[PDB]
Amino acid sequence: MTELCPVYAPFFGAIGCASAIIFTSLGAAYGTAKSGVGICATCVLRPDLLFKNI
Amino acid sequence: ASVSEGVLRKKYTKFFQENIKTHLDLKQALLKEEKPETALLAYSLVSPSGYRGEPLTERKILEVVSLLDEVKVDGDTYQQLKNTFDSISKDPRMQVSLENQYPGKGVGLLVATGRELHKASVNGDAEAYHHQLEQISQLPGRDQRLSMPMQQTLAIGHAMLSAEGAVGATLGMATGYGLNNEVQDQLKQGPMSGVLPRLEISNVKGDFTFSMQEPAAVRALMAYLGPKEDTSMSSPQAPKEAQEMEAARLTLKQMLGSSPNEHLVPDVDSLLKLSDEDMPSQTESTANGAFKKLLSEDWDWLMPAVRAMDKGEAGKINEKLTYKLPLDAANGRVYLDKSPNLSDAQLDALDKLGSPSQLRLMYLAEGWI
Repeated sequence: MTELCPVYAPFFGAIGCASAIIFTSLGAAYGTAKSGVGICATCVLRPDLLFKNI
Repeated sequence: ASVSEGVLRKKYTKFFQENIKTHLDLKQALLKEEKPETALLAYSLVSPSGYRGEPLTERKILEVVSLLDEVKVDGDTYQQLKNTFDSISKDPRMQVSLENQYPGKGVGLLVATGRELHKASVNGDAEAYHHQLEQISQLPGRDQRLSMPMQQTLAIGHAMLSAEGAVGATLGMATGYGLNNEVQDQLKQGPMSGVLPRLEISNVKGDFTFSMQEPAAVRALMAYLGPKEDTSMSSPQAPKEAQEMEAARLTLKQMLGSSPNEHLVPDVDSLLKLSDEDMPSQTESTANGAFKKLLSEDWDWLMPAVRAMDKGEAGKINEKLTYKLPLDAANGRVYLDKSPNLSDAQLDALDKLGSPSQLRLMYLAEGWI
């Protein structure tokens, strides 16, 4: 309730705590789902590269 | 060329035009032509119990079934059927066959809906099993006279039970007659099934008469034709009354296509299993598993496998039922092939059975193996 310490001050911290895992997980999910479709198309013929394309 | 049918009710339109609503003088209006050796024979389907305690003395079905029996082209096959049926209705083995197939004569919403949908699906698979079983008797070497109306009765009863289960599940889920009558008359159209004789029964209880267009009598008839003949009942050393009923039973069992030493006992029970004397011969259970694997994986793999098996080509089944379908994968369409992966131990057992008997294939479609 202070001038320098308002009540809505944890709100920005709890928004910043959530938005650190949300956007990184969203980008990591795009990276995984975009690489994996290319893996499952490449390694049908020539399955030797399956542990190398991971 | 065992049987042919027609469905146009305007050729013999004299006996169905006016209000002929009485079995009294129904045979008197039945002559009406130069029919002398072909008029009283068609009345014989409704002659024993068609007046003697008959409701309404007619109906729409019971009189239309009598003039669709045009027998003017030849009257030998149905004459042998009239001599074979009702000569079989004397023994007590036929009497007990007509007693096992006859009577004496919240989360509970999820459970009831599960019962009704199980009824719908189980009675819906068997209709398809019988629709791919009336094209097996279309093949050369089979019959189309005793097989065709016998397995066009069972498909109608299974279609009715499937519609009854779906209507019950819908009426139960939407809450917790006119719909069942709308599916009943709809299946009465299309082709016309040939007639079979009536099988009247006169025992100490009374004069009973069943129909053979109802599925209970059909389902009770093929259980009678199951077992092989024993050391009695066919020898010329107790020739009392057996050469008129057991000869008729054997000519029906052969007319289906079954050998006289095939057993084929029904297996639906809650009791202990088929003990050892009614238990199969270990090259039949393997073959039955092969037939059940053919039914369970495609809707069109029983008739070409039976067609190949009648030619003695029952080792070539794996490479004649294979066919290719597309698969749109992540690397373009690939056209994989679906094939029945029969093992060798069940591919030579289909060589042990020469030709599948139609009686075995009808226990297969009804679920008794």
